[PDB]
Amino acid sequence: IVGGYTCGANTVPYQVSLNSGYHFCGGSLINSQWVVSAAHCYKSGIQVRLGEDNINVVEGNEQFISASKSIVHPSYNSNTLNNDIMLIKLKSAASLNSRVASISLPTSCASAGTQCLISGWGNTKSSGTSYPDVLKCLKAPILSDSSCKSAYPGQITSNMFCAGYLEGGKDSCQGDSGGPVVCSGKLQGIVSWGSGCAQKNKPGVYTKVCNYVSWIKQTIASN
Ligand SMILES: [Ca+2]
Repeated sequence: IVGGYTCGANTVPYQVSLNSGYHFCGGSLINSQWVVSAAHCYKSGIQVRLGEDNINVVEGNEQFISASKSIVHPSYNSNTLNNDIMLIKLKSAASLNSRVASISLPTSCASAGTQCLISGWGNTKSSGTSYPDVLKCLKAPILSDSSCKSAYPGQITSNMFCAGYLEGGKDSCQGDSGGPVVCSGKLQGIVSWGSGCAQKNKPGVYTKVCNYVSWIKQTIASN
């Protein structure tokens, strides 16, 4: 996250870290046994880390649970990033409380102008690299589809939205991928892609979760 603030320990209780020996992506806990992330975060051998603030220090609220199954969306296209969404089933159910909690799926899509919370452990610089150990947060609005398509001609599908600031300076970045965009207490987006981070006229692009609720519910019900 570039241009954000330190969230505070366990203030984003649905935020997960995906770990394969090191943090490589975020995700969101949607019930006691399932995490949603980006398809471009797929790899084998994922451990899901819940209850994290500092990802390099054991602070006492962590739960580390291995993945038993990963399901990339059937229509994911790695070249265009269309349908950039993946479900991960945990080997055992997480223990839910105030510091580890699920986030609700949306019943309707959010409109442009809605303010959302984006969070992650990704790079905090737009030029150069500095990775934080504690969770960073950013409040950002959903942008109109016309502004999003004007920023990224020929690249925005109906399964994507832009959020952030056309003036630059505040954005998600490398290592935030797969993490949550939460608006009015519902998961509306997944950190997906962008051209660089926090550049002028290049806001972040996010997977539009409301288009996937039927697929998520049907998949969880049968796996
Ligand atoms: Ca920790």
